[PDB]
Amino acid sequence: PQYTIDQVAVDEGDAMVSQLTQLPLRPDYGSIWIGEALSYYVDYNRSHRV
Amino acid sequence: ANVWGVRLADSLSSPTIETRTRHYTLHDFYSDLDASVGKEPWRPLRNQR
Repeated sequence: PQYTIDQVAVDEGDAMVSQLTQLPLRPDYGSIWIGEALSYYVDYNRSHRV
Repeated sequence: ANVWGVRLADSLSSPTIETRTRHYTLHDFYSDLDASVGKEPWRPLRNQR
């Protein structure tokens, strides 16, 4: 989109989108996370700390 | 366990979260009256053999 210089109320926008609502339909979900695992590793060090 | 035939309860589960359902639209009426390949008002059942 490209914005003009005129403006109306956000309540007017709410009223028009309530008029034009096609919200209640089921969407396809998908997957939030693909790929592989992540290398989270630590070894024992003798002289590190205690 | 065995009520009359045995059941394996050991715990019990149930669907907790629930879809609230939508209602009719005539656009959807025409959409599912048009027997598309993706959706159509019937669904076949087949033999297991």
